[PDB]
Amino acid sequence: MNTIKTVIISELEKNVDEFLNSYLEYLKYDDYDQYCTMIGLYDELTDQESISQIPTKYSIDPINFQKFTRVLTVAIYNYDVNYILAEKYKELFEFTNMDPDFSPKYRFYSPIATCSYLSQYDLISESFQQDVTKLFDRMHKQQPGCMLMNQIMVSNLIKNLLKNVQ
Amino acid sequence: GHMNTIKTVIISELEKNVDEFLNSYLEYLKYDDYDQYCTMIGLYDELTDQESISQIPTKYSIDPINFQKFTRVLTVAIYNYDVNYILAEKYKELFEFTNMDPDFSPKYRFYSPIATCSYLSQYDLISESFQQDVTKLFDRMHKQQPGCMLMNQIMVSNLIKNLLKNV
Amino acid sequence: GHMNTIKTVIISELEKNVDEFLNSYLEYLKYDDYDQYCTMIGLYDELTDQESISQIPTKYSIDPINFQKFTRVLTVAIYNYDVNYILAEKYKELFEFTNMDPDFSPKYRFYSPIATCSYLSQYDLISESFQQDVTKLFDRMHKQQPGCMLMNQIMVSNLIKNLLKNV
Amino acid sequence: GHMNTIKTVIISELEKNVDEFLNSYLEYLKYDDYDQYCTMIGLYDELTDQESISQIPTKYSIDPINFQKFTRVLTVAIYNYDVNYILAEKYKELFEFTNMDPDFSPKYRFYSPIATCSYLSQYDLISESFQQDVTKLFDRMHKQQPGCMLMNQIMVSNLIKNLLKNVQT
Ligand SMILES: [Zn+2]
Repeated sequence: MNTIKTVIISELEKNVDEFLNSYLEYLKYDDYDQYCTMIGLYDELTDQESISQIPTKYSIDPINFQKFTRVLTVAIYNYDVNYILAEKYKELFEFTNMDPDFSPKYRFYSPIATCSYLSQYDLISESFQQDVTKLFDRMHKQQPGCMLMNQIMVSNLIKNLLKNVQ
Repeated sequence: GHMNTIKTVIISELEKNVDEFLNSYLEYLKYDDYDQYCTMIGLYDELTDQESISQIPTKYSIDPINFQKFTRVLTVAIYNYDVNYILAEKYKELFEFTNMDPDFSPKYRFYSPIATCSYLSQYDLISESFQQDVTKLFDRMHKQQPGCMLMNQIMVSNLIKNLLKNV
Repeated sequence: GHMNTIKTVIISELEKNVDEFLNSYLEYLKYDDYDQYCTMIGLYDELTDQESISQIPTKYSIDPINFQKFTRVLTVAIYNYDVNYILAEKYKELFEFTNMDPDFSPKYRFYSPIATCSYLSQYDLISESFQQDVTKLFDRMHKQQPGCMLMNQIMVSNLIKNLLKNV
Repeated sequence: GHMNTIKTVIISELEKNVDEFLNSYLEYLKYDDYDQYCTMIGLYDELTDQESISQIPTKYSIDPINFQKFTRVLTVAIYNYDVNYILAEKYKELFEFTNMDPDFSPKYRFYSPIATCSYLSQYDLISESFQQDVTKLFDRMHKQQPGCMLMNQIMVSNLIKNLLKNVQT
């Protein structure tokens, strides 16, 4: 609402919403309804207190809250620029035990394609970090050249805009 | 925090992409055409008043048909990177000279400069129906473009709109 | 003797394209002019000495001014397909018969024979200023040519030029 | 010089266009993918036997996925510049490695390297149907090409074919 960084964050979160909406295709019944409730709330998941209160405040099962946070971390990985989203959700990474400094060498993949591959991984696996690392690597090897250049153009343009304090 | 420097910051960023666009079309030019075009790349942000537009070709020894062709390549570049017509507003005197449509804005923008110039090299830049050719150009690029790229092209265009409105 | 084979075959191939240029110009001739030009297309490789050149009208029963018009059109075709002046040096005496510049070479060559003959149709072939008309002809086609075509024309010229190096 | 030297002169000239073709695709690569591809541009003329094809990636630290993608871009370049299959014959062991069709030949050749690489950047280089993608690639460029460009591409191919008539191989 205020600065360039806050507006960029809100715009990146709009794309995080679309990423999370793409995963909804693979959820059903009550898990679908709890996940939808989480999409409209995750920007509160910035401190350990709020992280522990909202699953019970909004009646979300601990397993569904666990699975949502892991899909949210992959979304953050896909849309982050200069770790501004990883820093904002600093305490979310401490809750889900995932690397806050990981960043794939290419970002802004298709949310439909990314969730299509993510749908066949065990979200709460102890090896989920390396599963995410292999997921972006596979999409990198698969991606045509024109798409990758578009992806680095998006990241570079946002990086240049963030350098503008004056 | 607000003011108008966000619009200035965005314009400088969009003009960096205009630079790469203009450099990409250099691949289709040799000899004097290449030399004159390179001179215009360093001068195009001065094409904001009718006096400069008049003096540039004779002052820098630019063939008038090469000046006309450059302003048309530059216009296609503006079409490809403009958001909320801020570039068209800044270069409103350029549109007054070229007589190109200042309200034209393609369905999707921020196409690859190499891909766009490859299509643009197929057209007669001094055609009297060049405006219709530009419309065909952006339509052809949209009908071939995968949805994954069009996604990000909308994303950047919406991000810049958000930055401009909400400072 | 492979380098002389390369130069001989390349000269023969360029003349094949001169033939197709001359065949395209037949569409602008009617009735008797058609017949004599068809003949001259088959014998222009004999126009290498002033003796032969002067004997052509009497030997082949060709109108003297239809021959001189043919030599002018042939000169334009040589300009359009020459590389390293191998055609200009072979037909050097023809350039002395027509008094056309054997050192002239346009910035780009290998234009369309259909497009070239269409513009050439507007010129008087035996005008004394036909050399300046030819300069306008190639300069006009350069100005109207899309960038992708010009890059294909220079690609063709560079490849043949590189094959001829060290001859 | 013997007539068969004409073949060597032509191959040397066609590989110059292969170099420009390979340098054009560099626009669609960044970081270490760009670096490994650059190293391969200066080594592809050694990919004429299976033992060299096997050892070049290890000796120069090229990742198998990048080596495979390089050989597929090299194959499209060979398709775009070959005449009388002289390049496909010289690099027949490359076609053995890539499993690409050594007998494929587009309707026209000598398309612009910038335009072709722009089309090529839209495709998955390691797709199982890449051969079908290549066929469609050249067919798309054919149907969009203006006739005067095509006729110059015919003229160059015909000139090289006539030169090769003097070669008994
Ligand atoms: Zn020899």
